[PDB]
Amino acid sequence: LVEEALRKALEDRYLLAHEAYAGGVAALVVVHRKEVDQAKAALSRAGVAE
Amino acid sequence: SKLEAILSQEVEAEIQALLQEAEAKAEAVKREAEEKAKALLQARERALEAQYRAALRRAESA
Amino acid sequence: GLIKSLAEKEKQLLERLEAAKKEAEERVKRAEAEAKALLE
Repeated sequence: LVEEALRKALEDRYLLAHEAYAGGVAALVVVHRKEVDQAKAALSRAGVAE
Repeated sequence: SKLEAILSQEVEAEIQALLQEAEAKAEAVKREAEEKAKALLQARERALEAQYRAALRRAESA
Repeated sequence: GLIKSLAEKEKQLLERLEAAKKEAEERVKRAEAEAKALLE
């Protein structure tokens, strides 16, 4: 859900990474400082948040 | 990748604005000087020339 | 995770932008020299 949201908003100009460690998987979205607004907006839809 | 392409182009158009911006502000300074001096060399030409004709006048009258 | 790579790209670019600005303002310090000289 986060990936699909990210893809539509950002295009593919972001780095989406995840690894498990117990307690879910820690995930990161990386964007340029210019893409920030869009990147966060993608997250708002997904329902996961900072 | 595509991430770095956009970052390059973003930075590069800013480069194009810094360089021209400094240059024109340098040229305008350069060109200010040319005017500044010209009006001065004229101004001291004027004053001395009249004070020349008029000076000789006072002599002529003497 | 590429990550490291693109977070280097933002450094290189910044120091290229930086470098443009510096030599740019040098040109201004250059026009300052002539501006005194041409009057002197």
